[PDB]
Amino acid sequence: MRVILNTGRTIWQGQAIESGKDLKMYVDAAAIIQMNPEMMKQLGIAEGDNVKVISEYGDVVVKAVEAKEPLPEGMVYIPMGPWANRVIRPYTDSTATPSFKNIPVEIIPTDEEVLDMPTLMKVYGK
Amino acid sequence: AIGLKAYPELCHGCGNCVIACPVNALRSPEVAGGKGPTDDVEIIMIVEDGVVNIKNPDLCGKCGTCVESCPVDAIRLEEL
Amino acid sequence: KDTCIYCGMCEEMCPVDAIEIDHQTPSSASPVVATDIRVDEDKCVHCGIC
Amino acid sequence: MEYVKNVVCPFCGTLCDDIICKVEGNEIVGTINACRIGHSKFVHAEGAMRYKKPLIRKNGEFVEVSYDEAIDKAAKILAESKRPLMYGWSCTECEAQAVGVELAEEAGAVIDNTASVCHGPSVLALQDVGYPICTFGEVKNRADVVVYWGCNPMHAHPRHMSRNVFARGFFRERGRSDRTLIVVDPRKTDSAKLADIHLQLDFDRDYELLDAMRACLLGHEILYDEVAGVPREQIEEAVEVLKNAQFGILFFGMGITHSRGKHRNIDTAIMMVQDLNDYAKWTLIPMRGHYNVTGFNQVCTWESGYPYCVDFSGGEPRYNPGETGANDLLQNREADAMMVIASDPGAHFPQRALERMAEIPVIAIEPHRTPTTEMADIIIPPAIVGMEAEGTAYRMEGVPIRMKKVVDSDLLSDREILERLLEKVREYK
Amino acid sequence: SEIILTPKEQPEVPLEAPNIKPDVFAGKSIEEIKNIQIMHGNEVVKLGDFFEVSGEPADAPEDIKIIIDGDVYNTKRIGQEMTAGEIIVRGNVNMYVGAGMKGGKITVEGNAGSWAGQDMRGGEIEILGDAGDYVGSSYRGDWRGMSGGTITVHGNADNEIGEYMNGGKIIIKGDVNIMPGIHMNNGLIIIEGNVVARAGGEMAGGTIVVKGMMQEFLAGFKYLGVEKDIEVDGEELPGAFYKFEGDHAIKGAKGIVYAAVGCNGHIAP
Amino acid sequence: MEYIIKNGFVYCPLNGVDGEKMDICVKDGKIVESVSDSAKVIDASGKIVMPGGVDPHSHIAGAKVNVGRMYRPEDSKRDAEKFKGGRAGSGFSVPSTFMTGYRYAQMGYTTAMEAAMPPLLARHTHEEFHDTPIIDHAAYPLFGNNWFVMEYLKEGDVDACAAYASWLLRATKGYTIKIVNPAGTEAWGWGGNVHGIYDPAPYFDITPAEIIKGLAEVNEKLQLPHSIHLHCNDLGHPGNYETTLASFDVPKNIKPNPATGSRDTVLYATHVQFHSYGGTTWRDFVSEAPKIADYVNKNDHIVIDVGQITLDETTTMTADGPMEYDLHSLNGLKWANCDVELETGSGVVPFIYSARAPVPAVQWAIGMELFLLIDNPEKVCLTTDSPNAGPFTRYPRVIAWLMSNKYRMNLIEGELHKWAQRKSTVATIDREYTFSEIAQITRATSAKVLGLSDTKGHLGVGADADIAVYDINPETVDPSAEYMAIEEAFSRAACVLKDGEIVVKDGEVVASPHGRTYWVDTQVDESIYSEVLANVESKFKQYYSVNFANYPVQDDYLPKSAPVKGVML
Amino acid sequence: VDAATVTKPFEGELIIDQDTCQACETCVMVCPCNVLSFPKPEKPGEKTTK
Ligand SMILES: Nc1nc2c(c(=O)[nH]1)N[C@H]1C(S)=C(S)[C@@H](COP(=O)(O)OP(=O)(O)OC[C@H]3O[C@@H](n4cnc5c(=O)[nH]c(N)nc54)[C@H](O)[C@@H]3O)O[C@H]1N2
Ligand SMILES: Nc1nc2c(c(=O)[nH]1)N[C@H]1C(S)=C(S)[C@@H](COP(=O)(O)OP(=O)(O)OC[C@H]3O[C@@H](n4cnc5c(=O)[nH]c(N)nc54)[C@H](O)[C@@H]3O)O[C@H]1N2
Ligand code: SF4
Ligand code: SF4
Ligand code: SF4
Ligand code: SF4
Ligand code: SF4
Ligand code: SF4
Ligand SMILES: [K+]
Ligand SMILES: [Mg+2]
Ligand SMILES: [Mg+2]
Ligand SMILES: [Mg+2]
Ligand SMILES: [S]
Ligand SMILES: [W+6]
Ligand SMILES: [Zn+2]
Ligand SMILES: [Zn+2]
Repeated sequence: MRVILNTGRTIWQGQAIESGKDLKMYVDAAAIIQMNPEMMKQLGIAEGDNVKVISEYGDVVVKAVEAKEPLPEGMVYIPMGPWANRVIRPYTDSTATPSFKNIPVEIIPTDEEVLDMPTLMKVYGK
Repeated sequence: AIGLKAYPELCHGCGNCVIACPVNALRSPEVAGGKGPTDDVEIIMIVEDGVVNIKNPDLCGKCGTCVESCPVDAIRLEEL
Repeated sequence: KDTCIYCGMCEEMCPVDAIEIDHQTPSSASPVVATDIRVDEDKCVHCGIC
Repeated sequence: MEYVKNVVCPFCGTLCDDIICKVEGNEIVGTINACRIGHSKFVHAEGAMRYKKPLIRKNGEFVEVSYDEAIDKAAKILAESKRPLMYGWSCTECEAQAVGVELAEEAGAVIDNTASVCHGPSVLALQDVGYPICTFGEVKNRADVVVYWGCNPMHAHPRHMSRNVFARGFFRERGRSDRTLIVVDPRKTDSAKLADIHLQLDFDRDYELLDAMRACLLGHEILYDEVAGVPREQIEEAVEVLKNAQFGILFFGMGITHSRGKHRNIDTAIMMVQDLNDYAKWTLIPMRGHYNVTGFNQVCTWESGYPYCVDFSGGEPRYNPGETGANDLLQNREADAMMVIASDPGAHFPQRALERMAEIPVIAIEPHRTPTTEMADIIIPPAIVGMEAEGTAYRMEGVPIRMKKVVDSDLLSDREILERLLEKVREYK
Repeated sequence: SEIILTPKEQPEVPLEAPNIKPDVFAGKSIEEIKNIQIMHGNEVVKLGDFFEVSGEPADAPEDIKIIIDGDVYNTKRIGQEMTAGEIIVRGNVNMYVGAGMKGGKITVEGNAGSWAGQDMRGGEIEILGDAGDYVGSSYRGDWRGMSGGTITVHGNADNEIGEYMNGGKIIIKGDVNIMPGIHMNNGLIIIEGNVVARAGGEMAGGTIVVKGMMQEFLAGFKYLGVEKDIEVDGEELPGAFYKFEGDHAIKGAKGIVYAAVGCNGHIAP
Repeated sequence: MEYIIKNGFVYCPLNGVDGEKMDICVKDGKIVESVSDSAKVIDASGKIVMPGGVDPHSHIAGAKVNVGRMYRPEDSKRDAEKFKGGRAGSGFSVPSTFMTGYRYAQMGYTTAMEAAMPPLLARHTHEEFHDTPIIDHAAYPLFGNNWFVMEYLKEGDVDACAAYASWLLRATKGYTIKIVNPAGTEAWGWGGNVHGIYDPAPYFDITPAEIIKGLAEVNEKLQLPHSIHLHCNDLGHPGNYETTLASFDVPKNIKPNPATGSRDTVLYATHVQFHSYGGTTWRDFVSEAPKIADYVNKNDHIVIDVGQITLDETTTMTADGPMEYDLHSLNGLKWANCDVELETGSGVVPFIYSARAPVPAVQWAIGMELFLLIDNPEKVCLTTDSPNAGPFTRYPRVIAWLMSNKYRMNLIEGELHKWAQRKSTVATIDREYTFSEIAQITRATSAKVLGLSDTKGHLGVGADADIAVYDINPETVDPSAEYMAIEEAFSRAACVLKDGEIVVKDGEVVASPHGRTYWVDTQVDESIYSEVLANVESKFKQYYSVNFANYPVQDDYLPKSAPVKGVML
Repeated sequence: VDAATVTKPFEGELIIDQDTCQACETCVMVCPCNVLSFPKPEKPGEKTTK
């Protein structure tokens, strides 16, 4: 399903980054995708099911979660972090600032696993 | 037996409730002005360790102002 | 606007919706059912119904 | 258990200076007044890595070294680079930031802070059209219309509303009840839940919406009967609310700096605020993110004349956001070395930038384990500002508040590390 | 007189070479040209470190024709502030090609980075490929932008082309992204392809013509009607155009936007 | 160390020296009787020796200055510099801090004062000072729109206001009581202003006149070295000369009582050019500078500085919030603003003073009238309200204008709009300043009025070794016909000593020591002081956005503190 | 037009301590008769009864 990806802060992601990016707390709070209940029905997923997110700029796997902050129709929300930054638009339009918000992506269910923090960074072949 | 009741696991520690409370405001000019108390004062609740923490519930008049100032239902008036 | 009692009949009957009234719920601090009335003379066609 | 009162919180740009720290045995074990985020930074969470000592990677596994050796390796990298990038700065104090500028001159580096992924667009906007602001106390004591445009303070500046909206002020003694609260956001945020008016506009259409508001303000009819998903009549009503304010404040954040148009969204927000002053007193404040992102832009500006994306490659300072920004040098593959201090670009830059950080030497002045330290070749743990070290920080509207040293640490401070690093870079030339 | 610069392998750390212009080459032998200063990161280097040099010299800039016989995708500021002569680049260029030039002609047979013709005062720039952002723009903070000259992009360009324009002419034969003519005060912009959004945003004056489709426009423009077969600054465009005046978010604004009737019916109120 | 400056023509007006061949002897930072003959000799033969220049009014450190720096990258691009041994910098009209210090020294200035410091933002001013080389300095806290000041004076409580000032001066490490548009900037907190000195701001119900007179009493009860520093109401308005004359009279019956120094005047009025306008609108606008000059001549309670228009593209930055908005509304250029809680306001707008334009042409003439029609140079200081009327790097051009009526006539008969002749008298004035009178208005008058003439503004024994040598031979050079030689020789000093150390040689900076921060230490009755400090902290808890404990400037920000004593118990 | 007539059950007095009131608006919301309200200042810098 083609949706609009919005990204940004949550109080839980804020608590997680100041505790430690290495903790499971961070994966549970930033490796997620908030969706409206009705969008989860049309796609056949429930809370806890994992989602494959593909864009023109990359791909990532995140855990689906009902949004306590309701979204407009067609929009999803992934909190700021390395998982969200797999798929958002990098180009800055000659301002230095990447397009972190409102990016067309494809979302589909997946039995694949969510990568933890050290493992996700391996995709960049350091 | 309606009284104040916190849900610290939902709370952002944002302080809206502490400031809005007329009892807290009457007792602390700092609170009245949107600040956390620095002077030692006895008020209904504060944010402690990052979450709302009821300290002197006997002073609560169950008016519901704090409840209406919280968007995440982390503080409520109900049966205890 | 002093004589006006804000009954709202002109506003309903204007055939071109040229009259607007700023309605409100009264309060002890503002004990009136409206704060203003205006005629948009760009819309008014001077039929005299009001 | 010593109680330390009047502590300045080192997280967000609200820069609360009323924190009370619970100190049990040279350790911070709890707080008062701090929000859930602020409390998290003051207190160590069990299991989380706090780097005790410097590190250097050899075979994908790090090896502990001394400060001198790690600083020597780092100074070697910077001194032989031809386009080195020194990025971050926003979560450390201003003296460390000032050494950084002198180091950037010495190394011929590009020095840039987190503004270039945050309110840099606001910086570009204000350079073109201006910057009409006030300090928090003015909002508290005068404001009767408060607007959060494209920000979610409940989640990103948690005590901001309690300190500025629910707070009772001299001419606003009824607190929340004396203020009209407006939130503009495509989502029903927890901030929008508290608002009197929620403009739930279409995403990426703020610029269009503000064009209609500005044109309506100057007496012009709105061409379209719906703009940004907002009906024409509702736009005119919103503009009337702003015109009737006795004192209006426009807070704004990433919803319009990151979204389509970027700096031009802020541009047009600023010009509306300016022109509102013919009808009502109006100002704006950008919701600066980190507790001292504003401080780096202050320091850099007054030392070099420019606020961020500053290139010293030619000796003279030169400035071109879109070229000399951190993401520009990485995505165009210009930079051959990256020094990261008090920031986590590994977590918070896009993949195209991360692709370049994997190809170049990366130095990280970082106390914790992050995605950046995973991409790093040297790690240098510092003392944490506002907990273990002091120095100036700047609140989001420019108020300088001195961070405080609550506990002692065997670790070096940012300022110390950079001062030694600077000395070694001079040498290697 | 033709002087050939043949690029060696371009470095990952870009070059800045504003001294590549007839004004500097004039009066100099082939060997002196090789010793010309360019920047390589935080290092000053010689032009001959990255270019072979040949041809015949000349005393006057009008008479020099610089040919860059290769791709210099990572060379910035070619032809900056040149006043006479000609530069032909048989390949791509990086940023600031022709920035601030007062005369002469520059031809880029490939693509150009952002700020092509920034602060142009006069002369011609012709880009046969695509361009980036800020074709013919101003510099940050300065409300006085391009004041003369002509720029032509045969391919596509991106954002904010013509930013703060105050004279001259920009022609994009392809498409542009958003905000062409932002803060435009004067001059003429022709886009023969499409615009995504925000044409004329906050313009105070000048003229913008879109021959393709504007996907979105702006509520601050007043609709003036239709004109057929119009001619702006010596440029004639047949067919009918919708005519708009704005941007009336700006005080006293006199800008004009023309949009071909064929592809913009949805834009009319 | 030891130094001796030989055979230079000395100009020191505080010690009656008018171009006398004379050697100056320096040791360990002071000017001394003599020295051993192993002293390093500086041949000033055929050259002019003056004291180090003392700028009483410049905008060089703090929040409003840095906004102008930040939001004008194009000003930086116009003028970016980097010389070996120095820090990088940029900014034509709003230079960066290192550049600021370098450029003051090059033209022979060793001391300059930051003119408008918001108290809550004091840490910012001092931090920029630390990155400002060579010059000694001080900052003026703003009082004329302060809520405590207005509340206390309206209560009739001058004593409590004096104790508040004592605390604020110490807490911000400030030096003078600066007054900018009294009451009007508070009125700008609601988008308004005041008009005249009898028009109060909302709620506070106290007139500008009461603020001026109340604050002039405070100043002398605290025995401060400087007087009140007044920027009058109605700046830049046709017909404001009447407001300005009434403002000057308000405190003239108060007697000056400085505890340190030789100040004998109770009112310092800054950039008076902007306050000398006749007419009623811009169309009947005329110069009233002769009436202002006449008042200055006939009265002995006032010192002024001019605020000369340099006729450049520059940046305006003042604590006069509403005036700056009005300026933006006139020229349309980018406008910055900052209302500071309980304390003050500010605003920043670029401005172009073209010589071809009528009003800037008259404004240029008004400043020239003030310089030349005020007989006694002991009452005037050379300024440009830097950068409001022009950057301080233009002071050598102002000097050249004053020493040469040929330079002036060149401008008047060429570029200058004809309104300079039609609406002013500048063209009928052929007076030319002398090297002594130039020395008076660039060093001596300011040093004395600031209370620093014991150590600054003079070359006599006992002063600090702040010395400038200019490559001008007064026996050879004609200042009237060779005005360009004057301007250039005053722009690039042959040699400059800062506390006995050479810091400039032939216009070039060769050393960058940090300068001193002068501030005012005063003592007040413990009982009053305690009562005020209890009320202040109580108000911080209620209305400030910061906790009282965090407000005062910590000593870390004054590495080189230089306290100056006022009243003592 | 003085067409409505009302009589009340109780007689009494209302007394408000403005300095104790912290303007939480509870009583305003509670009052079933719309007696109590928060006046808005007419002019900037003007203060009202709390
Ligand atoms: N918890 C937490 N708090 C933090 C941080 C953190 O990492 N975590 N970091 C700090 C930093 S660095 C910063 S910069 C601040 C940022 O604080 P905010 O500025 O609040 O940043 P975001 O939450 O990313 O985005 C705010 C809102 O923009 C909205 N938005 C998205 N697209 C659009 C649009 O097109 N129009 C409009 N009007 N709105 C849109 C989103 O729905 C979102 O709710 O937070 C700071 N505080
Ligand atoms: N998808 C998406 N991506 C985004 C955003 C978004 O909205 N969406 N927002 C962007 C924005 S606005 C920003 S600013 C960035 C976030 O910017 P970052 O700077 O990456 O945010 P943090 O993760 O808080 O990084 C601060 C780091 O400094 C460390 N630190 C804390 N105190 C100190 C100290 O005293 N000294 C030193 N040396 N280090 C210290 C912390 O442990 C932490 O790892 O994210 C950006 N990326
Ligand atoms: S309770 Fe609701 S309101 Fe009081 S703090 Fe926790 S969140 Fe903020
Ligand atoms: S209920 Fe009314 S009183 Fe009890 S706490 Fe919440 S607010 Fe203070
Ligand atoms: S005017 Fe219209 S509203 Fe007022 S009274 Fe007559 S009719 Fe009713
Ligand atoms: S005259 Fe006819 S039209 Fe004009 S207002 Fe009255 S009613 Fe409406
Ligand atoms: S708001 Fe920002 S600053 Fe104040 S506590 Fe919460 S986190 Fe720390
Ligand atoms: S408002 Fe009504 S209720 Fe709330 S405090 Fe004042 S009086 Fe008590
Ligand atoms: K922690
Ligand atoms: Mg510009
Ligand atoms: Mg600058
Ligand atoms: Mg103020
Ligand atoms: S940030
Ligand atoms: W940020
Ligand atoms: Zn002034
Ligand atoms: Zn001034």
